[PDB]
This record gives sequence, structure tokens and C-alpha cells, in this order.
Amino acid sequence: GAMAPSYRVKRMDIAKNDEECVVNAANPRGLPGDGVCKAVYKKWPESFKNSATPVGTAKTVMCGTYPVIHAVGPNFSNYTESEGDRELAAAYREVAKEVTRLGVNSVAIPLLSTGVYSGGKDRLTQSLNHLFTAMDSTDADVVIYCRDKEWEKKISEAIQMRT
Ligand SMILES: COc1ccc(C(=O)NCC(N)=O)cc1
Ligand SMILES: COc1ccc(C(=O)NCC(N)=O)cc1
Ligand SMILES: [Cl-]
Repeated sequence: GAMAPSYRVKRMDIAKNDEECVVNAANPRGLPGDGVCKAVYKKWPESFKNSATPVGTAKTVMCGTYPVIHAVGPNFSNYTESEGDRELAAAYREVAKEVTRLGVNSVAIPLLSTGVYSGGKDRLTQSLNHLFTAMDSTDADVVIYCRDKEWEKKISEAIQMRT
């Protein structure tokens, strides 16, 4: 574990992380996709060998020795708010099991079920609270990667609020 487990947020490309493993905002089919998924595909394409996995699950594939944890958040265009919420919580619980299993001291993570999976809605608070619920019991340093200047501020405030 980390000596004093922490949360941090950075506004930059998760493909340039300084952590021991990465969480991909994957699709269920292991396709290159767009946004974070496409950035992960460009940096670690070997990790998309048999990466397909259902909604609400996480599947780890090694790129060399570097673990990519493919986490599949629901697409809120297809799910009810109720069922979407349940699957988004579940995907994060599966990320926490994999981070633990791998024995890493740090993990880079994006906010799942945002952007194209958001169903046209700001889900910063919903996605961040499910991330905390899952990762609070892990001792890895968690570095959250974001792509909105306002989101960086709000995520940073939510981390400080709890400390
Ligand atoms: C390539 O990864 C990133 C990382 C961050 C951003 C971003 O913050 N864009 C919105 C803005 N410039 O306010 C975009 C892409
Ligand atoms: C109002 O609909 C939306 C839908 C999606 C977002 C969102 O995820 N923004 C952050 C990002 N692009 O990473 C915000 C608002
Ligand atoms: Cl960058």
C-alpha cells in the first residue's frame, strides 16, 4: 500500500499518468471507441486483447507488465436512472477488487459514465461519490484524471471537503 493513502486530481491526458496502473473507461466490446478509451487504445493497444466484458464489470489485461483495468460504466442513454446508478456503483466496486488484487501502490482513474455515457447530464457528483464508496477501503494512492477546468475545481473541492 501507499504510506499515507491519498486522493488527487489532475487535468491532463490519463495516457500520460505517473501511476502503477490505469483504469480505462471501456466499452463492453473491447473496441478502440472515442475520448479516454481511444487515448488508452493509442498508448496501450496490446491491452485490448480479449478485453470485452459486461457493463458493471472490470477486466484487467497487461500491456507488458503495466496493468490496464478495463472498467465498463453504463451508457445512461440506454439504462434507466435507477439501473444505470446500480451498474455505475458496481463497475467501481470491481475496479477496487482489481486494484487490490494487483497489489499496486497507485492507480490513475477517470470518472466513469460521463460524456457520451452520461445520457446528456452532468454526473460529476454521482460518478465521484461511487468512486469514493469503492476506493475508500483500498490503500492505493488514487489520481483522478479529468478533461474540464471547472470539473478539476469541483473534484479538488470534494477531495478537500472530506480531509
Ligand atoms: C487529452 O486529454 C485532455 C485533458 C484535458 C482536457 C481539457 O481540460 N479540455 C477542456 C479545457 N481545455 O478546458 C482535454 C483533453
Ligand atoms: C449536460 O450534459 C453533460 C454531459 C456530460 C458532461 C461531462 O461528462 N462533462 C465532463 C467531460 N466531458 O468529461 C457534462 C454535461
Ligand atoms: Cl495532456
